[PDB]
Amino acid sequence: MQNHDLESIKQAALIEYEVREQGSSIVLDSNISKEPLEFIIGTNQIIAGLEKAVLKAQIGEWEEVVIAPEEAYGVYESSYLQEVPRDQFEGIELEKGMSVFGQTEDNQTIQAIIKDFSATHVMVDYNHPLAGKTLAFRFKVLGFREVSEEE
Repeated sequence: MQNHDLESIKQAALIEYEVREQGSSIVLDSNISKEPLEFIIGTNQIIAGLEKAVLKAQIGEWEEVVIAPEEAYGVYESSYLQEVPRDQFEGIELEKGMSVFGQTEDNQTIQAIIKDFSATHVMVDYNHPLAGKTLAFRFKVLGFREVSEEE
């Protein structure tokens, strides 16, 4: 029960995006300086992290969505094994594929997943700074317009 037009007709939704690093002034790529990108309502050909963002962004409103490296292009993963002595675990039982914890000297405790375990040594998955990092995909919905196959 609404007195509005028949929204059944397809439209050209223009958007613009810029992929920058967090904190750093450098830029990786941009289309904003080049020219905008039109698509039809429903054709989310963009990255999956931005697909869940574009539905929440309104017309004329800037939005900034930080995405992980494994959630954009996946070139350099953050999953590496580390050999740890069972001396660190003498009072706490272990298994393949459990969430384990590790108290650092920095008065903190990281969380990780065990890949293999024996009575001699244990092999735990951790991250490393040689991997990728988080990036800021900024974008805006420029807006949708009706278009025709003539002009």
